[PDB]
Amino acid sequence: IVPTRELENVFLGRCKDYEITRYLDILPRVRSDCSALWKDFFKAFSFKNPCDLDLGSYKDFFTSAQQQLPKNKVMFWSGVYDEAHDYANTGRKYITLEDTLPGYMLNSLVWCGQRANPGFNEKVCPDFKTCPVQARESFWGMASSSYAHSAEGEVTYMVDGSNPKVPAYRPDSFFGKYELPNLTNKVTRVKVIVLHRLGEKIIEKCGAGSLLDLEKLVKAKHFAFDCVENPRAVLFLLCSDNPNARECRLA
Amino acid sequence: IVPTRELENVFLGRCKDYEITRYLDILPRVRSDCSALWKDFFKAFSFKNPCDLDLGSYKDFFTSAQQQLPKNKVMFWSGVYDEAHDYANTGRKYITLEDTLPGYMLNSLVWCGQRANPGFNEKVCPDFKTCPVQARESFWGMASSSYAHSAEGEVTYMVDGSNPKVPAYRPDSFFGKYELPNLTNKVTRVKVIVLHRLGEKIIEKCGAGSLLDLEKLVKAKHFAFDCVENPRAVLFLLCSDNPNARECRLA
Ligand SMILES: Nc1ncnc2c1ncn2[C@@H]1O[C@H](COP(=O)(O)OP(=O)(O)OC[C@H]2OC[C@H](F)[C@@H]2O)[C@@H](O)[C@H]1O
Ligand SMILES: Nc1ncnc2c1ncn2[C@@H]1O[C@H](COP(=O)(O)OP(=O)(O)OC[C@H]2OC[C@H](F)[C@@H]2O)[C@@H](O)[C@H]1O
Repeated sequence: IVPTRELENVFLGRCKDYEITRYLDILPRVRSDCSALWKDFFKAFSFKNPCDLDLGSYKDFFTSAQQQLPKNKVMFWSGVYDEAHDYANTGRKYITLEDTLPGYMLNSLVWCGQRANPGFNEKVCPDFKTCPVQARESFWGMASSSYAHSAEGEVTYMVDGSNPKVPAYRPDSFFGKYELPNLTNKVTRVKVIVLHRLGEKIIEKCGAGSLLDLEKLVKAKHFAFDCVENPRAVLFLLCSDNPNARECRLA
Repeated sequence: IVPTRELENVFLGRCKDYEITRYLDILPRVRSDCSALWKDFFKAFSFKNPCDLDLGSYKDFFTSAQQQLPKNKVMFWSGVYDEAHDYANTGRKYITLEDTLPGYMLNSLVWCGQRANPGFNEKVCPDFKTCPVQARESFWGMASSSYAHSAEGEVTYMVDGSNPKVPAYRPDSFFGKYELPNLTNKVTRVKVIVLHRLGEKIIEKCGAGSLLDLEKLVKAKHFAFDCVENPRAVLFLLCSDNPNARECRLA
């Protein structure tokens, strides 16, 4: 598994591009400059083994890179990357973690530390499914925590209700692991959206299975709660890509 | 009207980002590296009056930055930015000019030359509707040329059929000015999509008004031709944002 080339340069460019042109009316600017940000990013992991990370290792970075988030516009998701991001619409409808400075810079990149100069490895990185969990999930876990923690108002969660193997809510998804338990008293409610892929067997439903569990969980947190399956706005997205599925017929 | 801060740095960062992470399986990489590209970009307009540009001013730069384009996947649009780009889905379904390197680096930026050091203006740029047409359209017109020119196979064109003021096809839209007339013999056909916004009065149709004109024009070019109005795929898109409009009712 191959590390991202010229990591430092890509990091600093994405960062500059963002600072100056992206989500301008949508997210506030961060306060550290780019080489400030990088410094902290690099320190987290450099000069150690790949597997020598825990959940505190990028604490400082996410401290500098955190942005306050628009009221009611935070979204979360599980097993629906494409559809959740299509529906969120680059910040226009909702904010996803991928829209925030740190999510945007780091999205899709592969890196790791090595003890020998230059402190990081340009040939290879280990699966990470070979590392302890706290390493494996050092970065994106802390990312999700910082994210979830700075959410205010209403939040929305999109899930996949068409999976026999993976339930809609699972307490060891990133959502259940780092996102849900980190929400603060500033959050008032959790709107849930259950995606039911077209053509494919329906598995989870509001008020049953895991979603019954999540419901209870959320209520305990002193949050409101609602849940809907394939609301029209979402339904049409799906259909857009599959306009013949039996679910898409016109009046 | 305010020029983009730190132009150079944004350009170079957007450029590195693309070079290394964007459209990897969709567009080929460019050959010039980034400060090569920037040199040609800068040369084109620096140390001259904003108003001192013609159509050849960024010829070199688009020579360097041009990429060969997927067969049949090239799209054009007029007056439907949002909808066309949604439908194109970041290159997955079609390629828009905005997905190419040059389009991507420069998208949305504001800059202009000045004669006194440092060559360009960091306070203000005149409202280009004060310049001769060839200046006003120096950059994006050339950009559309080089793009249109590099198209092969089938091409698609999306138009707005719901506008009393602006007809669906106009010979002075960038499409009719730089794109259409620059299509080469490698192109075989033009698929046209007429958007009919929901709730709003229908104006143009296939085989009438400017679309009759465009049709004939396209036939003279020895290209095939078809045209549809709100195909389902597109229809659901619109509907996604406006799920109550009469047009959107379910069986
Ligand atoms: N740091 C990360 N952030 C987002 N996605 C990630 C991250 N790391 C890996 N992934 C992908 O997510 C899958 C892991 O499970 P999943 O995506 O099916 O659902 P989870 O609740 O587990 O994570 C997504 C939530 O956490 C934060 C977001 F804002 C969502 O609300 C893997 O296959 C990866 O493609
Ligand atoms: N949201 C936006 N973001 C950035 N620029 C925009 C936006 N909306 C309009 N514009 C600009 O407003 C001017 C008038 O656009 P038009 O829509 O009248 O169609 P044209 O055929 O003249 O030009 C679009 C075609 O040319 C090159 C492509 F391949 C299309 O097939 C355009 O140059 C747009 O860049």
